[PDB]
This record gives sequence, C-alpha cells and structure tokens, in this order.
Amino acid sequence: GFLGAAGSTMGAASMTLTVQARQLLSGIVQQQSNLLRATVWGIKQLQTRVLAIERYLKDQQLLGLWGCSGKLICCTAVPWNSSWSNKSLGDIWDNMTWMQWDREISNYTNTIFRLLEESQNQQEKNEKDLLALD
Amino acid sequence: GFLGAAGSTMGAASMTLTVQARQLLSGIVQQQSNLLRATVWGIKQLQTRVLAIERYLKDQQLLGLWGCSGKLICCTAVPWNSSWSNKSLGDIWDNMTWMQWDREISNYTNTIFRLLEESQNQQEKNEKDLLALD
Amino acid sequence: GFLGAAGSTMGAASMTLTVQARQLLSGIVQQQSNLLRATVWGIKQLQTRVLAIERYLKDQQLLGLWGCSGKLICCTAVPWNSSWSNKSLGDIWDNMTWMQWDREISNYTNTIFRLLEESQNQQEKNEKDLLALD
Amino acid sequence: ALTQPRSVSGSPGQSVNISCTGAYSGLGWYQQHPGRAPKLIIYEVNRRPSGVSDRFSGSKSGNTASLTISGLRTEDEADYFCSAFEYFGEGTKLTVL
Amino acid sequence: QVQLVQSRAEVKKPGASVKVSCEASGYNFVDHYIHWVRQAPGQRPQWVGWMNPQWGQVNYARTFQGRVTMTRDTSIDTAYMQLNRLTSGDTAVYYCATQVKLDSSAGYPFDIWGQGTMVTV
Amino acid sequence: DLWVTVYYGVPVWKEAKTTLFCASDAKAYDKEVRNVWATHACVPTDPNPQEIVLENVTENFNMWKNDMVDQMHEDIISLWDQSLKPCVKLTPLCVTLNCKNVNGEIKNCSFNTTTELRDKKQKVYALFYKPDVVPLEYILINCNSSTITQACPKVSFDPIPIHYCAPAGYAILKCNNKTFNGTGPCNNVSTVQCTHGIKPVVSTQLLLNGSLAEEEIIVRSENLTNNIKTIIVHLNKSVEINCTRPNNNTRKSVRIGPGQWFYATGEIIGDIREAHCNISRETWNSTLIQVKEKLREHYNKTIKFEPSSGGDLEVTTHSFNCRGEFFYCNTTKLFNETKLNKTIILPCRIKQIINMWQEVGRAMYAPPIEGNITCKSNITGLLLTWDGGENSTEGVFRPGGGNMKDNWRSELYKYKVVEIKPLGVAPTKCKRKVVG
Ligand SMILES: *[C@@H]1O[C@H](CO)[C@@H](O[C@@H]2O[C@H](CO)[C@@H](O[C@@H]3O[C@H](CO[C@H]4O[C@H](CO)[C@@H](O)[C@H](O)[C@@H]4O)[C@@H](O)[C@H](O[C@H]4O[C@H](CO)[C@@H](O)[C@H](O)[C@@H]4O)[C@@H]3O)[C@H](O)[C@H]2NC(C)=O)[C@H](O)[C@H]1NC(C)=O
Ligand SMILES: *[C@@H]1O[C@H](CO)[C@@H](O[C@@H]2O[C@H](CO)[C@@H](O)[C@H](O)[C@H]2NC(C)=O)[C@H](O)[C@H]1NC(C)=O
Ligand SMILES: *[C@@H]1O[C@H](CO)[C@@H](O[C@@H]2O[C@H](CO)[C@@H](O)[C@H](O)[C@H]2NC(C)=O)[C@H](O)[C@H]1NC(C)=O
Ligand SMILES: *[C@@H]1O[C@H](CO)[C@@H](O[C@@H]2O[C@H](CO)[C@@H](O)[C@H](O)[C@H]2NC(C)=O)[C@H](O)[C@H]1NC(C)=O
Ligand SMILES: *[C@@H]1O[C@H](CO)[C@@H](O[C@@H]2O[C@H](CO)[C@@H](O)[C@H](O)[C@H]2NC(C)=O)[C@H](O)[C@H]1NC(C)=O
Ligand SMILES: *[C@@H]1O[C@H](CO)[C@@H](O[C@@H]2O[C@H](CO)[C@@H](O)[C@H](O)[C@H]2NC(C)=O)[C@H](O)[C@H]1NC(C)=O
Ligand SMILES: *[C@@H]1O[C@H](CO)[C@@H](O[C@@H]2O[C@H](CO)[C@@H](O)[C@H](O)[C@H]2NC(C)=O)[C@H](O)[C@H]1NC(C)=O
Ligand SMILES: *[C@@H]1O[C@H](CO)[C@@H](O)[C@H](O)[C@H]1NC(C)=O
Ligand SMILES: *[C@@H]1O[C@H](CO)[C@@H](O)[C@H](O)[C@H]1NC(C)=O
Ligand SMILES: *[C@@H]1O[C@H](CO)[C@@H](O)[C@H](O)[C@H]1NC(C)=O
Ligand SMILES: *[C@@H]1O[C@H](CO)[C@@H](O)[C@H](O)[C@H]1NC(C)=O
Ligand SMILES: *[C@@H]1O[C@H](CO)[C@@H](O)[C@H](O)[C@H]1NC(C)=O
Ligand SMILES: *[C@@H]1O[C@H](CO)[C@@H](O)[C@H](O)[C@H]1NC(C)=O
Ligand SMILES: *[C@@H]1O[C@H](CO)[C@@H](O)[C@H](O)[C@H]1NC(C)=O
Repeated sequence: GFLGAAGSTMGAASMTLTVQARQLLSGIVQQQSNLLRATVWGIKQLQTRVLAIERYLKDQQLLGLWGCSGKLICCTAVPWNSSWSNKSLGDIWDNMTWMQWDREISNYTNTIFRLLEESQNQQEKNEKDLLALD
Repeated sequence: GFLGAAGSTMGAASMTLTVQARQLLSGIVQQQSNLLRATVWGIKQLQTRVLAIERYLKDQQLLGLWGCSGKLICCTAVPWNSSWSNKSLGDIWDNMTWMQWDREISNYTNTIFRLLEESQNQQEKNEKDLLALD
Repeated sequence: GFLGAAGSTMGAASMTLTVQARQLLSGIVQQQSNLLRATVWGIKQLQTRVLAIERYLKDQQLLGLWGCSGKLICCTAVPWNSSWSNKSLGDIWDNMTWMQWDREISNYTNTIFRLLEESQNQQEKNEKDLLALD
Repeated sequence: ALTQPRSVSGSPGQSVNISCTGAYSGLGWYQQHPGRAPKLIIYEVNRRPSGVSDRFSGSKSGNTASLTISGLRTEDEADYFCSAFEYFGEGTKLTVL
Repeated sequence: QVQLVQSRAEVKKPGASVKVSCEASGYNFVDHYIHWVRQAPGQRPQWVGWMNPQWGQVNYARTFQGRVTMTRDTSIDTAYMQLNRLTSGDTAVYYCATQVKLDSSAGYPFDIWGQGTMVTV
Repeated sequence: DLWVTVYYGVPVWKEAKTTLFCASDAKAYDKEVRNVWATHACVPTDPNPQEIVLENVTENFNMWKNDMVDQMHEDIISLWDQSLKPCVKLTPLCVTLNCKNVNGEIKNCSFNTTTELRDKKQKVYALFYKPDVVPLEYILINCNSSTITQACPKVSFDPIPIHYCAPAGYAILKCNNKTFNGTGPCNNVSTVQCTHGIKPVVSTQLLLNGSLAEEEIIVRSENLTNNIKTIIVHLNKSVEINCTRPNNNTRKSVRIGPGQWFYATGEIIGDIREAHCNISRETWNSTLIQVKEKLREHYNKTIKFEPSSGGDLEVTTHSFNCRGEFFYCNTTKLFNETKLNKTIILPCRIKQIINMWQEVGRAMYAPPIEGNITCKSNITGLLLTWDGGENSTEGVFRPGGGNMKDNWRSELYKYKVVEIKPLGVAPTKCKRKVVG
C-alpha cells in the first residue's frame, strides 16, 4: 500500500513506486465535491483540492524539464560528482532506506536539479535538433 | 465535433479522438475568471473549474502510469484474457459502438487497469533499467 | 532569468527556454495557501492559482495532442505552406526576435494549430497502429 | 372496479393466497390489524418496504394481483386490502384453523 | 419520529361540521403530501383527497366536492380536514396518510398512517 | 494476438450529474445594478453555440429524475435571497396601521415610523392593497411570522435568457424528437455546448414566456393515470395576453432610516380601475380544442374543466410578475366550458407583500411602479392536475401550480447532463515493441 515500503531497502522499494504515485492526486474516487446535499468545511476543502494539484503538477513539470515526463524511472547522462556522496553501489541500494538517503544529500539537491535541466535536456535538445537537420 | 462519433463504428470513431481530447479542459477560450466585472455564480463556477482539472489530471495520470502519457493510442504487451470478452476482431471494431462496449466489461476494468500498471510498465521499467546497465 | 532573452535573436533565446518554462506554474515555492495564519485577499489568491493551473494545462495539452508532451523542442512532418510567411531561414533565426514573428503570423496560427493535430499526430498514430500490427 | 374475495382458508405452514383484479391492480397491499390503522406490507406489487417480515411477498400477473404469504402465524389474523392508486378493494379476512 | 398523530374521536349531529386535524412531527412536513382516506366499518375504504402543505392545492372526489375543505397550519406542522353538510351516511374512521419512508416517488401507495379518528354521525 | 489498446478520447458517457453554470447572452447593457438572475457575475455565453447533431444512437431520458431542475430551482432561490440581502428591511413598518377605505381594493393606511433620528417620530400615510393587510387597527400580512425586506428599486425582475452550461469534461444531451414524451428513449439526440434561452419566470397554472412546440401539443406527466403529479400541457401555438394595471399610481418615499428608504404607494389620481388581462377569445377557443384532442388520446370519453378548488391565494389565481408588480389573475373564466374583439377579461388583484417559494424567511415587498403598467404574457404551456377517484364517464383537470420545479421542467425536458469518460480499453492486433 501507500508508503508501505518506507522502511524497506531501496531495491525492494523501487519495485512498488506506482502505489505511491497514484495517491498524490486522487482525490476524485473519494469525492467530487460532494453534491449530494447541496461553511468552514467548504472553503477548507477547496483549498486542499487546489493544493494537491499544485504539488502534483510541479513534479510532472520537473520530470518534464528533465525529459522524463512519461516514465517513473529514467536514466540520464549527467555524471555523479563524488562531492555529493562518497558511498558505493552496494552501500546504497541494498543496505539503506530512502528516508536516510534524503537526509544526507538534501543540502546540494538544488544544484543537482540544476544539473538535470541544464547539463542534459538543454544540451540534448539542441544536439537533437542539429542531428535531425539532415 | 465533440462526441460526434458516439454512434459510429469503432473504426470510424477512432479517427477523430482528438476532438474529444481538446474539449475536456477548455475552459480558457470561454473565460478566464472573468476579470471584467470585479455571488452564488462565483462559488459555483470555481468548484467546476477545480473539478475539470482534477478529473482531467486523473486520466493523464493513468496514461502516465501505463507509459502512454504522450500518446492518444498506445499498444501494450499485456495479453487479453478471454474471460473478459469472447468477441473477435471483426465482431468488435466494424460492427459495434463504444457505448455498448463499456457496458459489458465494466465489471473487471479495475482489474484490467491493475494489469496495465503492474504487468507492463512496472515490469518494463525494471527490465529497461537492467537493459541500459551496459 | 525569466523572459530575459525577449529582445535577443531567436537562436540565442532558444537556448534558455527552460527558464521561462519553470515559472508558469510555481507557485508553490512562494506559497502553499499559506497555512501560517489560519478576506478579499483569500478569494483573490485562490482564483489566481486555479487560473495558473488551467492555462498551463492547456499548453501541455496542446503539446500532448501534437505528440510533443515530454519535449520542449519537437520537429514534425507537416510542411510549411509559404502563404503563412515568405521569409527564409537566415532572415528569421539570426536577425529577428520572437516578438515580431508572433505579430505577423498570429492570423493563421489557428489553422496551423489545426494542422499540427490533424496532419501528423492523427495520421502518425493510425499509421503506427498499422505498423506494429506485424 | 377493484375487487377481491372476502375469506380464503389457511393453516400454519400453508400459504394464504388472494386474488385482486382490476385496472393497475395491486399497487399496494395493507394489513389492517383490528383496532388500529393499516400498514403497508408491499408496494409496486412486488417490492418490500422496511419494517415488515421476509415472508410477506407478492406476485404480479396481467390483471390479477396475487399476494402470497408463506408460514402463517396466529398473530397475522387481520384484514387485507388491495389498492390501485386512489381506488381500494373490498377486503379479505384471514382464516387460520 | 416520522409519525402522524390525529385528534380525538368526534360524534356530531347531521348538518354540523367536524374538524379532523393531523399534526406531523419528526420529518419534513412541507415536502410530503398529506392524503386523507376514509374507511366505513363494514365497507371498502374510500379515498377523500390529498393536500400538499406548500400552498395547499387541495384535490377532491365528487362524492365530497363542495362538502370538505382542507386547510393547514405549516408553522405548527398541522394538517386539517373539515367536513360540511354531514349526513347519515358519513360515518367512518378518518385516516391521514403520507409517503415518506419509501423509494417510490409515484405518490402511491401509503406507508405512514395516523392513530385514527372514528367519526359517527 | 489480442493485447489491450487504450484509447484516450473515446465517445462514451455515463449518467452522472455535476454543477451547472450560468452563461447569459452578450448583453452587458446594465447601467445600473440590475438583473437579479444574472446578478453581478454571470459570464457571457458563446456567440456561436456549437450545436452538434448526433445520429446512430438512441439514449433514454427522464425529465422527472433530472437533476438540472433541482439545481436550477436551488439557484433561483439562492439568487432571490442574495439580491434581497443588501436591500432595505421593513422591520420598523410592523406597527398598528390606521387604515380607511378609498371608496375598491386599496386601503389608505397611516402608520407610525421612526425617522433617521432615533427619538423623533413621524406620522405618514400610504396606500396598501387589501390582501397585504390582515386585521388585528391593522398590520401587515406577515409581520408576526418573519421579517420583510423590500425589493431594491434599482434592480429589475425582468427574466433575461440564461443558459445553464455544464463545465469542461461534461456534456448536455438535447433530444430532438418533435413529439417527445419525456420519460423514454429519444431516437434523435444532439450534444450541445449548453442550453437555449431560458427565461426564469415565476408563474402558476400558466407557463409564461417559454419554448413552443413544433408539430403539435404534447401532454406531459409522470404517469398521466396517476392523479398526484401535475400534467404539463406544452402548447404548440402561443396565445396573446395584454395584462395591465390601468390606474395611475404615484410612488411616495417614506423616510424610515439612514439610507433605508421605504417606497410606498402615494396618492392615486385618475380612475380607480381593476387590473385585467385579455387572453383573446378566438385563439384560446382553438387552443382548448387542440388540448382536448391530445387529452382524448390518453382517455376514451369526454373531459371537462373546472377552476381550482382551494389552497393559498397564489395558486388559486394565476400569479406572475408584470413590470415589477405581482399579479393574481382569476382564471375561472378560462377553464369554465365542459368539452369532450370580444375578449375574455380576467380580474387581477395586485399584492405587494409577496412570500415566494413559501420558505420561512424573507418575504419581499415589491415597491410600486410610477404610472401605468403593461406587459406581454405569452403562454407556452399549462399546468393541470387530474381529479380523484371517479366514474369513467368524465374527468376533470383542475389547474394548479405545485412546486416550482414544474416550471423549469417545461424548459429542461430536452436536456440531460452526462459525464465524459475519455478512457477506454478495447483489444486490437497491435503490440508495442518488446523490451528484449
Ligand atoms: C414576457 O416577455 C415579454 C416580452 O415579449 C415581456 O414584456 C416586456 O417586459 C419588459 C419588462 O417588463 C418591458 O420592458 C420595459 O418597458 C418599460 C416601458 O417601455 C416604454 O417606456 C420606455 C421609457 O419611456 C420607452 O423607452 C419604451 O420604448 C416604451 O415606450 C420601460 O420603462 C422599462 O425600462 C426599464 O429600464 C429603464 C432603463 O434603466 C428604466 O428607466 C425603467 O424605469 C425600467 O426599469 C423596460 O424596458 C417591455 O416593454 C415588455 N414588452 C415588450 C414587447 O418587450 C413580459 O414582461 C414577460 N412576462 C413575464 C411574466 O416574464
Ligand atoms: C398461492 O401460492 C402458490 C404459489 O404462488 C400458488 O401456486 C401457483 O400460483 C399461481 C398464481 O398465484 C397460479 O397461477 C398457479 O396455478 C399456482 N399453482 C399451483 C400448483 O397451485 C397457489 O395457487 C396458492 N397456494 C395455495 C392455495 O396453497
Ligand atoms: C405508472 O406507474 C405504475 C406503477 O406505479 C406502472 O405500472 C407498471 O407498468 C409496468 C410496465 O410499464 C408493468 O410491467 C407493471 O406490471 C405495472 N404495475 C406495477 C405495479 O408495477 C405504469 O406503467 C406507470 N404508467 C406509465 C404510463 O408508465
Ligand atoms: C435530428 O435533430 C436535429 C436537430 O433538431 C436536426 O437537425 C436540424 O434540423 C433541420 C431539419 O433537418 C435542419 O434544417 C437543420 O439545419 C438541422 N441543423 C443542423 C445544424 O444541421 C436533424 O435533421 C434531425 N434528424 C432526424 C433524422 O430527425
Ligand atoms: C389618505 O389619508 C391621508 C391622511 O393624512 C390624507 O392626507 C391628507 O389629506 C387631507 C385631505 O383630507 C389633505 O388636506 C392633506 O394635505 C393630506 N396630507 C398629506 C401629507 O398628503 C390623504 O390625502 C389620503 N389619501 C387618499 C387617496 O385618500
Ligand atoms: C394584445 O396587444 C397586441 C398589441 O399590443 C394586439 O396585437 C395587435 O393588434 C392590432 C389590432 O388590434 C394589429 O393591428 C396589430 O398588427 C397586432 N400586433 C400583433 C403583434 O399581433 C392584440 O390584438 C392584443 N390582444 C388582445 C386580446 O387584446
Ligand atoms: C373567479 O371568478 C368567478 C366568477 O367569475 C368567481 O366564482 C363565483 O363568482 C360569483 C360572482 O359572480 C360569486 O357570487 C360566487 O361566490 C363565486 N363562487 C362560486 C363557487 O360560484 C370566483 O369566486 C372568482 N375567484 C375568486 C378567488 O374570487
Ligand atoms: C449511421 O448508420 C448508417 C446506417 O447503417 C451508417 O451507414 C452510417 O455510417 C452511420 N453513421 C453516420 C455518421 O451516419
Ligand atoms: C403615533 O404616535 C402618536 C404620538 O406620537 C400617537 O398619538 C398615535 O396613537 C400613534 N399611532 C397611530 C397614529 O397609529
Ligand atoms: C400572525 O397573525 C395572523 C393575523 O390573523 C394570525 O392569524 C396568525 O396566527 C399569526 N401567527 C402566529 C404564529 O401567531
Ligand atoms: C412516453 O412515450 C414513450 C413512447 O415510446 C413510451 O415508451 C413511454 O412509456 C411513455 N411514458 C409515459 C410516462 O407515458
Ligand atoms: C369555439 O369553437 C367552437 C367549435 O370550433 C364553436 O362552436 C364556438 O362558437 C367557438 N367560440 C367562439 C367564441 O368563437
Ligand atoms: C364560462 O365563463 C365565461 C366567462 O365569461 C362565460 O362567457 C361563459 O358563458 C361561461 N360558460 C358556461 C357554460 O358557464
Ligand atoms: C410571444 O408570442 C409571439 C406569437 O405571436 C411570438 O412571436 C413572440 O416571440 C413571443 N415572445 C417571446 C418573448 O417569446
């Protein structure tokens, strides 16, 4: 279920990422307004509904600017600068949970997010335009 | 026009699916708030605008989790279990309309929707991650 | 920065399109509701956030119906009919700004936008369905 | 013009079964306990309202409404009325030996 | 709750007028129609008319037309039925009927009945 | 093989109801705070409505289970309370009125009101109609039940055509059968952007200013043979009525508070004359005959008419609004003959203290209109109720306007709100490129 693998290893958790993906917006299975009756609750509810779209659309927007809109897992060609983390493959994916990973690299994630938009998708598209020119 | 091919055969209707896709959200040609006046109609209008986005974003989310975000027609590799429907190709696409199709398989569509997210896009991405490792 | 290259040549401006793309929705770095206080400003604010979603979702919808959802730059196979503009390649990308272009072709953009959805993505998908049949 | 018989026989374990002919016959059936107001037992010839036992049921025909009660008891001795919109039937008294 | 309570039983003289009230409590009195139906002790029950408490909109059979007037007091949720020109053949028990706890919007049949008002004249 | 293939934008719908939306015509000629149905912020509609005719399909309709008439009736009530919210309260007017007659139907009442000063008291006179005053030496009719908020003289009660429009993601299905029963399938349906011009009139027994029929008169009810629901006799042709208030009334402004101004009826000059309406005689004579032909199709014998037996004054008469004044026209002269320019003249009495919708709360006071009043009733329907349990030789259809949703059902019978589900799964011979 939702956030079920929060304490599991990254390899086990990476298989059920679709479950956490469904629940950020819906939303509309649980209610539509609800117009079966027709107040403090009405204003509060609407601001929740607007906010759930604001957070969801930011993530698809960020995934969009990294050229990863359609996919939940995408690989890139920006290399991993070692100053961010010194840990190896086996020390990360089979021994650590996602909770403890976010705690250590959160300081420099912003310029990593800057590397994802500049280094690849802004270079790849200019190169891909020059590639399909012929 | 919008919903024009609702009584036509599936082959004829499948050519003009863009028309129904356009009008699901807009929306913004008819109004923006409107800020030309600056009431019961204001609260009523706003709750409809939120609902129109919220329902629209559910379908692109479902298409996203099936790896079909960018496309209106996508093919998969989940096989069609015969218990859902026993009809053949010529008995479906050139003799029946979409309205009568939704009526008969609606019981198991949720389990089918479970197959689209688990069987392919959750398996394809793990395999595709394991494929681009080399 | 945002809209920084509005007076530069199209070639120079086309490299930093990600900057203008980020700012149509966010949005959520500046505020979320805000739930730190708990009025005329509250109703005014909410109508801005709804409007910011709805216009933004139009552009990804239009890009979606042109099969360009994930990309900021996409090439097509609808040819450019000369009645729209008679200018050449060097008279457009290295001597003119995006501003003066929008003023001159805005009259027929709607039937161009009709060509992007019909001529390619509605034909390409039917052909691509007929192509993966074997 | 909505008619029904006056007395039909019955026994505990044997079904009591009433005919009711007429135009749009048997829209509702009422069990009038002797002393108080009647109470609806079935509406729309076969549907069952809340607050009545499962053994109360009705069957429809072309023009005759057949109310069938199975598993009689001594407390079910009452007058049964067949109604059609604003019309009403004659009345049928239960007979249990 | 969701019940109909009537007035005491009355016995009058021929020609006189009797008022049979039926107060309603526990539910939306205005939204549901108030029907009135008779039952002679030894005859089939005969239907008088209905009265919805929005504006009153009373309906009558010709066997009671010009003799019965139904009024209401919606502030106290009371539905009335007054008979004029009482004769010898106007003896029955008088029931107020409505339809609340049913899923049928057709207005018939009746499910909630009053306590009863036996009128002998 | 057969692998699923999802299509986005399929033309399939489900029966589901949503929140509608006003969209009035591009007629922002306001110049004053007016149009209590549009109010401030009802948006302009599409100048070119995209009416899209469909074929090839038969979809069922149910005009009595329609949720649009529940949503429209809730809006018109909400517009009624919202427009009266900033208007002038008539709380200090509920005092002992000293009324003397004029001869008539107008009583000359003098009462006692506080001025803008909270200590000084003034004595002013006003003309009040007879059914606006109950005996006590007189008071207003409902000062001991609820408060009275008079209508603001700036706003107008003229019903402009408003289009109820479903939002993005929904659709409105318009049935196009010329002789269309209501409940039952419709062979020729058309999805539209939204509805036609709907006038939100208030009227009992006589549906004024609506949509007309094309082929013939259609008689509409839930069950017909059931006597409990009103019968909507939707007309083919429309009769002509000239209603009037042919007495000269002056508007008197009575000072009752700071900003709160009480506009009463001043001195009447000219002739004391009754308000009347002329519903032809020839067009109505032909109208009732064509109604008889449709009513004889659902029966087998003669059918007669008779006026309303009882109820409140606002259903026994024919109520409507005629240039800001509410009429109550005695329609006994209409449904009199028993069937199987020499005009008929309906005596109409005017009320000012009106309690519309019978909801316990605001009951507005319509301010008088200076000068003569003339309007145009048009009639595109009738409201009839069947009589009780009777002999088969003949039946009576008493007129009657019940809940106001029957007024909207005469114009919202064509439409139906469905939700669009553009996701659809259908198997084909196509399969995507395999990973391995
Ligand atoms: C059913 O539908 C019919 C339409 O077929 C309606 O009949 C019309 O009703 C409207 C509103 O009641 C009438 O419009 C009003 O007419 C008044 C009289 O017009 C004369 O006087 C003016 C001014 O001297 C002249 O310009 C005009 O040519 C006429 O000679 C006007 O006084 C009204 O004006 C309003 O706005 C102005 C501007 O703010 C104010 O100064 C006024 O005080 C007033 O508020 C208004 O225009 C119309 O005349 C009727 N007839 C026709 C043929 O359209 C029925 O009323 C309607 N019935 C129901 C029950 O809905
Ligand atoms: C009443 O109940 C039973 C079951 O409904 C009746 O059986 C049939 O009833 C139908 C209609 O009520 C008749 O058309 C059939 O002819 C009946 N079949 C038989 C074999 O009787 C039955 O008539 C009644 N039961 C009794 C009298 O005990
Ligand atoms: C009026 O309502 C009655 C029931 O309340 C309907 O009568 C039923 O009609 C169906 C077919 O339409 C029959 O199969 C049933 O046997 C009838 N009776 C009952 C008790 O359900 C009647 O059809 C309705 N009138 C119209 C014109 O639809
Ligand atoms: C189905 O109904 C539609 C709508 O009423 C009809 O289309 C319109 O009606 C007349 C008669 O055909 C035409 O002159 C109009 O021009 C039509 N409108 C448009 C936009 O074309 C249609 O004809 C009906 N079809 C059938 C078979 O009854
Ligand atoms: C209604 O009654 C009032 C009582 O004050 C009348 O007002 C006065 O009437 C006398 C005539 O008897 C005049 O001399 C005064 O000038 C009036 N006073 C005011 C302030 O107008 C009023 O005329 C009566 N109206 C009608 C139509 O009878
Ligand atoms: C109601 O009034 C209308 C006009 O206000 C009358 O219609 C006009 O009648 C005159 C002769 O009386 C004709 O010359 C006009 O051509 C008519 N105009 C229209 C638009 O029809 C109508 O006769 C009146 N009806 C009644 C019953 O009084
Ligand atoms: C509507 O008008 C009719 C007649 O035009 C009224 O009916 C009768 O009118 C006569 C006067 O000519 C009275 O003496 C009777 O008492 C009236 N009633 C009956 C039953 O005959 C009718 O009263 C008028 N409607 C209202 C509400 O007053
Ligand atoms: C409607 O039905 C006819 C008759 O079978 C068919 O020829 C036609 O293709 C269908 N669709 C349209 C849009 O006419
Ligand atoms: C109005 O007030 C005066 C004195 O202020 C009093 O004499 C009179 O009885 C009051 N009522 C009326 C005129 O109805
Ligand atoms: C209000 O006053 C009228 C005047 O006769 C009276 O009939 C009615 O009963 C009063 N209402 C209440 C609730 O007392
Ligand atoms: C209305 O007429 C249609 C005609 O086909 C019929 O099917 C339907 O039962 C009718 N409904 C009523 C309530 O009479
Ligand atoms: C009404 O019509 C009938 C027959 O159509 C006729 O006998 C009668 O005289 C007509 N009435 C008037 C006033 O024209
Ligand atoms: C019915 O009333 C009208 C109204 O004036 C009258 O002209 C007519 O003679 C009356 N007819 C009958 C049969 O009462
Ligand atoms: C009133 O009826 C006439 C019929 O002569 C019609 O032409 C006119 O359009 C109607 N008025 C409205 C507002 O519909």
